[PDB]
Amino acid sequence: ADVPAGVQLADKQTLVRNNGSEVQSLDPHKIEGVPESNVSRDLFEGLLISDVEGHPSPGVAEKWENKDFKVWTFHLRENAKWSDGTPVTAHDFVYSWQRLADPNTASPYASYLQYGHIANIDDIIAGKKPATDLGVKALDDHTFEVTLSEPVPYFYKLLVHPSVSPVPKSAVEKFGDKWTQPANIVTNGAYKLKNWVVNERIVLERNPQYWDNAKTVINQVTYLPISSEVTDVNRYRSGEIDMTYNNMPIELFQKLKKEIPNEVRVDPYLCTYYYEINNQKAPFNDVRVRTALKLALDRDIIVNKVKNQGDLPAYSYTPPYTDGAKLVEPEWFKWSQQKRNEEAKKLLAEAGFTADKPLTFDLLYNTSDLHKKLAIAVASIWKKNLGVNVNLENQEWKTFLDTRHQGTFDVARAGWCADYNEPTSFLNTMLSDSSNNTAHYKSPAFDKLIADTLKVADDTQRSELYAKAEQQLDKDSAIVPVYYYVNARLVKPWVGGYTGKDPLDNIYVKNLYIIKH
Repeated sequence: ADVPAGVQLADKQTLVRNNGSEVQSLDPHKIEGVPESNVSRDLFEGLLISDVEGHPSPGVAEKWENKDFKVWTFHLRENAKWSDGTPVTAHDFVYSWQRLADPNTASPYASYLQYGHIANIDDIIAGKKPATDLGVKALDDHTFEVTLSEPVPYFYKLLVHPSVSPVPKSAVEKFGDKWTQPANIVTNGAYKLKNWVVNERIVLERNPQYWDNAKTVINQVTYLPISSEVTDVNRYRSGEIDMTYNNMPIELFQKLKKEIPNEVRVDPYLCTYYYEINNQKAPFNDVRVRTALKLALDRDIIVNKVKNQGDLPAYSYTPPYTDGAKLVEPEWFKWSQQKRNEEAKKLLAEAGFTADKPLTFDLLYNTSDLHKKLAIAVASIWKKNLGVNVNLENQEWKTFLDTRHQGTFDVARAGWCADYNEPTSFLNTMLSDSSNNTAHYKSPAFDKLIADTLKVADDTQRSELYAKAEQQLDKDSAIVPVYYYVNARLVKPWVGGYTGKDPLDNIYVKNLYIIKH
């Protein structure tokens, strides 16, 4: 943290953050979500990290170079260490990226290495080559070299993500699935794990071996797993929580802005809220059905009437304010809802649906006041505007993600937040073979459009291809876009360091501090 001149620091430097749900895991190769990543940035540090405004900055690597954007050389700081005092080396990174690529690890982010185009990754994912053939190598203990199969000018931006963080081989091999328990875990970020009570709390304590430990201010941070946004707000206003999770309740939000305006932070956020359709499950494998659901959803009602929290109605997957996004707003989005409704009814009727045999399906959402209220409104809207019946189903976060990866659903509430600020951070999740493709969408045309983005060496041609890929996704109605999120959360007046300037919301508790109060 960089404490400004003159602020008096509180005597006790402790923080309580709500984290939206119980994490899937603490192993960087097994996680995918926002909650997971929130805890991961305090424990495990990759080559680069985001600074307080979100800029890619030095992490374990203090400096780096590239040769033609294809061979990237990272110089690791000599004093980077694990919480047990042992040095963090380029060998740790070699092992770790290999473990991420290995199909036996089954990471939901195995495709992060395809997004960066690390040499030989496709064959390793497919089992044709061993993970030791990955295009990474330690040139010495402090030098990690990555070789890509084609020029990727934005490659370094990917490197702040948890999946490319190092993991301690010796703990992994000796303890297996229990390497992340407090007694066994070894970490290289600003914090260490102290306590992990599933469905109660995660407590982290400062890691004195961290290279930048002298600038860390908060000594202990607790992450809670509360999925009720109303409950989060209640425990924040009672004094227990210092920062809520950034999912806000319909029951209380309006109230809060008027009651505690200085505590309500609302900033830009590169995430999109949508209904994920299982494209491989009939009858959702029919474009007419998908398109009907997309058009009959009334975004003005949902976004402005039912939620009304500063979110903008969405017509794309990639948020239009992503760096490099120059998207074409489709004609259906500018139409009146009435015209959208008649087109939806017509497509459904063409699909073979009648009043005697109506379209009936499940709407899955992870436990949340926000998601339940929005799914009840959407179910109503689809009933009224299109005559479809929906059965809502709630699941806890970890189960919900597994369900989506297994494809055991019809339609699911969903949100994707960028991992790096560039349109492929969204678009690469819709590639036929992406490990993050829970839409189960497979379009050879879409795949080709994205393949071609790195076959040009101009940002205008790249941007035009991203727009074409979004139009391809829209014409196929892979998803139902709902709104672009804003990052809204409550932050006590005494929590310093939270700028809200990073649109990826990659907070590090080592950057915050408690002001005397």
